Amino acid sequence: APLQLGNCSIAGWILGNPECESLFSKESWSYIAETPNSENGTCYPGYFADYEELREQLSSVSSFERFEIFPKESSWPNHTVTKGVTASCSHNGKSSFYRNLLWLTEKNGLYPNLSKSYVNNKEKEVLVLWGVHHPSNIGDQRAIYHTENAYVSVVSSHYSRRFTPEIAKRPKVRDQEGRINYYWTLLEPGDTIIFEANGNLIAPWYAFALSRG
Amino acid sequence: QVQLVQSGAEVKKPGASVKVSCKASGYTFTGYYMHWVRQAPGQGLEWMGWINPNSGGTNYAQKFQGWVTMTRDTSISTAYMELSRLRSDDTAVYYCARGGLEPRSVDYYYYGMDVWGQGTTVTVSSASTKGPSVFPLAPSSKSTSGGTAALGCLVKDYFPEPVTVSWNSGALTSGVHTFPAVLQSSGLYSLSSVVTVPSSSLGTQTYICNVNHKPSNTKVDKRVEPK
Amino acid sequence: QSVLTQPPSVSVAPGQTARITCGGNNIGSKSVHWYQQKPGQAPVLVVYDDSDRPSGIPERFSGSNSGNTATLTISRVEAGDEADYYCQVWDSSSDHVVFGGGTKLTVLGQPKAAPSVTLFPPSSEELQANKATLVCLISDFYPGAVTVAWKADSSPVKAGVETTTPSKQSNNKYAASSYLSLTPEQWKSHRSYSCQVTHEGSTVEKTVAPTE
Ligand SMILES: *[C@@H]1O[C@H](CO)[C@@H](O)[C@H](O)[C@H]1NC(C)=O
Repeated sequence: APLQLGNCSIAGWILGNPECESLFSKESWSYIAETPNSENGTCYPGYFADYEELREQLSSVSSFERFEIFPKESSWPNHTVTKGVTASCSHNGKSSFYRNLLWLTEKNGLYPNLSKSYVNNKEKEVLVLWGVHHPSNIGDQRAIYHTENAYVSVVSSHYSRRFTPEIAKRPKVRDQEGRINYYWTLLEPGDTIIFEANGNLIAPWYAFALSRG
Repeated sequence: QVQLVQSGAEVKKPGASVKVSCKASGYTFTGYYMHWVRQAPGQGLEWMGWINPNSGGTNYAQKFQGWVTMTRDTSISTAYMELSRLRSDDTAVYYCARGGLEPRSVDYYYYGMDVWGQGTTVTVSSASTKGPSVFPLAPSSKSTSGGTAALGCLVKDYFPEPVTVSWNSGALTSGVHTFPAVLQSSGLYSLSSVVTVPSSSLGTQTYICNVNHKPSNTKVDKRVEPK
Repeated sequence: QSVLTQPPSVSVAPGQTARITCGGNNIGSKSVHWYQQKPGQAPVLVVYDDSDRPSGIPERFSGSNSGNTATLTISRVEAGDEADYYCQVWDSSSDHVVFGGGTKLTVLGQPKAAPSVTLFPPSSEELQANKATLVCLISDFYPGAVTVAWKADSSPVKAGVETTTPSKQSNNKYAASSYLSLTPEQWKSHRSYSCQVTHEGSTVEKTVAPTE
């Protein structure tokens, strides 16, 4: 059983592109090869890490379940969850964002140190995706996150990396000079993944508990 | 009732410093940025920078960085603005404004100004209290047009404001216009008062302008006679 | 800092529609705010987020923002709408708040009138005090916008010039003044002095000379 992604790539579908989610809803498939990676495949420009490896892991998935790993209206009381929208990810003429990611911003002039962990209790491999914002100028960095020494740390038993977003003025792609780089890992049943940051974190919203056999 | 109330007007010698205050009420002081804007007489608005009251962090405009310091006192909801080494070009009105407008997207994450303060006038001049020098603007056939001559009084080099000018001790009110004062490069003010009377009235009617400058306790009555 | 370009002045008859533009680089992708400032008063927000109005502002004020131009529209203009109008956008590339140059909206509720000019030479008393001031008095003009240029023997003079902003007279017409400070030696050395007043693109000039 295939997946039939249509005009959408794997990166767009798994991230929750507003133009993609309108046609996909399966559980037990076997084929996924529909559209290769495009520089316009994600609604916000950026690099998708280990893309070809993710294509192999999602091959012949026997069980698929999308679940809210971090509730939007309950996980980030000291941050704004409503302003993370952008014209590059427009839906029906209004600025939107990824259906599975959450762009956190400052609240009341502060971006407090956030620390959010999640214990895998689904008895399946949980695919967790997130992003890191690389702004186009220091003004945007100060406006959205206040701090200029921003770090994002993501630690689990299989994954451990400290990201330091760099301010880079890049060629205009999809009306964006900045970028969000996308990362992912496979959380083991019973393992804990910890997200810590003081800015630039595109936090996970929905994750995927899957099985390939 | 969101309201910003600033401190009163100040006069300062060139090279001195002045600290302007901006009291906030009607909202949480720390939840919104406080901007500062300068407007010279007859000029446009000039952004000076903003301060984050929550963290104390600042963002100065390039033109004002160095001789300009912004602070805030959260306990009394009051964001301060200190000017250093004042010069004559710093004579202007200084407003504070609150960044209460909420941004809708990260594409333009900026809190727009909504509520302004009433403004603080800062006047920078090296001049001390001085009485004016009054000179006549005599009528002539040069200033005669269609049978209506124009006389006047030149009120020059006084400080501070204001002066009052009357003609014939208040009896002559028709055709009188007293121009607004202008600030000169020396730091002193000057204005003039003109009256249009018929060219048949001179020679028989005496015209005297009465200049009163209260800050110097000076009163001048100058005769304006034809030449 | 990225620049915002506003027309210096806009004139409109009462009841008609006034349009004030704010040009900027990619301003269509930013939320423009407009402010109204009447003489002697603090600015007041009249339009925010391109086209929204705060409570208390009549529906006559509207706005639009597309491409490189943002427009503030005032329908059925009244006399009370005479003010200076400023646009404001944040420039992320500099982290600077930018104000437009400002637009002076004049509502023409009064017929046009050319200015009358009287030029007074330095008085004899002032000359004996080793001082000299030329006084240029402009009166009875409308609208209240005037440009003054000083001349000395067909030569431009920009040193020692002080001009007042036009103020209303008793007859609801405008008046302004200009002062040319000079020394008595400068006064007598030259053939003549001239005060040139520009109003609505036309000129009225008066000349005085020390030997008359
Ligand atoms: C949010 O901030 C408050 C203090 O304002 C603090 O008590 C609380 O622990 C913070 N929440 C989190 C999740 O850090």
